[PDB]
Amino acid sequence: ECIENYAKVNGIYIYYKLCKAPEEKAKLMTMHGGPGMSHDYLLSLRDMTKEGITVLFYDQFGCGRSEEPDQSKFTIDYGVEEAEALRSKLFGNEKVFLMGSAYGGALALAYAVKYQDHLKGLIVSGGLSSVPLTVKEMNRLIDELPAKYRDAIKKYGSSGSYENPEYQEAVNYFYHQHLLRSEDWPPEVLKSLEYAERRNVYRIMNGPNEFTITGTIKDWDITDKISAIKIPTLITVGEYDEVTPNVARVIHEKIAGSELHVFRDCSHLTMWEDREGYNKLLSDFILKHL
Ligand SMILES: CC(C)C[C@H](NC(=O)[C@@H](N)Cc1ccccc1)C(=O)O
Ligand SMILES: CC(C)C[C@H](NC(=O)[C@@H](N)Cc1ccccc1)C(=O)O
Repeated sequence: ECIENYAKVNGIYIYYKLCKAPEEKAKLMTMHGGPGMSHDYLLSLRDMTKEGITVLFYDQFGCGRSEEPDQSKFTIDYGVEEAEALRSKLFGNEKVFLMGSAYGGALALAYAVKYQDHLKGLIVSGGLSSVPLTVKEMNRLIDELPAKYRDAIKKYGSSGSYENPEYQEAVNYFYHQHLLRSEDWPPEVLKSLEYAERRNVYRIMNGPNEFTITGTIKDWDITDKISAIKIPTLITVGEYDEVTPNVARVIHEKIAGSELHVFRDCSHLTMWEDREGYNKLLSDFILKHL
C-alpha cells in the first residue's frame, strides 16, 4: 500500500502518493497531463514497484485533490519549481528519474532544462516541446476523421457550442481513436477526466478539450531549449497518439542519445493500452541507467 499525504510545498498544499519498495533500485517521479488532470490515470505505472522502482505520484497545483494557487501561478514555470520542491522536500539530494505524460511531458522537459542535475534519466510519453506544432498535427487528425464528425468539429467548434450532442459525439469518437483505444475505459482514467472538468486549471491553461487548446499555453514552445538536455532520455508515443509521433520526433532530434519508441496499435494512454509492454520498456530503461 502506497503512502498518501497532503503537505505544503512551494506555498500550497499538494497531494502526493508515494508507492515504494520492495528492494528499491531507483525512484521515479511522475507528471500527469492536462494541464488540469490528476495523477490517477498514471496509476498503472505502479506495477513498476515490483521491479525495484519506487514511484511517486502527485496532483499538480490546482489539480485533483491539491489546492489551487493564485491565477498568476498557472504557468509551466511554476509547475517546474513546484516539482523540484516536492523532489527535494521528499528525497533530499537523491538523483531521480522523471516521467511526464502529454502536458506532463512538456513540463518534464522544462524541468530537465533547468534541473537535469537532479535526474538520472528522463521519460516523455505522448509529450511535446511545442504546443503550436501539436495543434498543427491534431488539426490534421481532425480532417482525417470521417466527414460526419469532422464537420461537427468545425461547425459547433467554430461557434463555441461545445454543449451540442453532435459535437460531443465527434469528440468521443476522436478520443476513442486517439486518446484511449478501448470500449471500456478504466476508472482511473475516467477519474482524471472528471477531475479536469471539476477544477479550473484545464479550462484556464488548456481549453474546452484535447484538440481545442485555446488556453494560456497555446503558444508555449521550447523546442530550441531542449537540446540542452544531456541525460538519458526515453521518448514514447502511440501510433494513433493525439500527440503524434511527428511531435515526438522533434523532441527526439534535439536530445542527443535519446530513444524514440512508437507503440504500435496504441494511442495516447499507452500505459493502459499496452500496460505490460509500457511498464517493461520504462523499467528496462530505468534499470539500465542506475
Ligand atoms: C484527458 C487528459 C487526462 C489527458 C492528457 N492530455 C494532455 O495533456 C493534452 N493537454 C496535450 C496538449 C496538447 C497541446 C498543448 C498542450 C497539451 C494526458 O494524456 O496526460
Ligand atoms: C467527453 C465526455 C464523455 C467527458 C470526458 N471528457 C473530459 O473530461 C475532457 N477532458 C474532454 C471533454 C470533451 C467533451 C466535453 C467536455 C470535456 C470523457 O471523455 O470521459
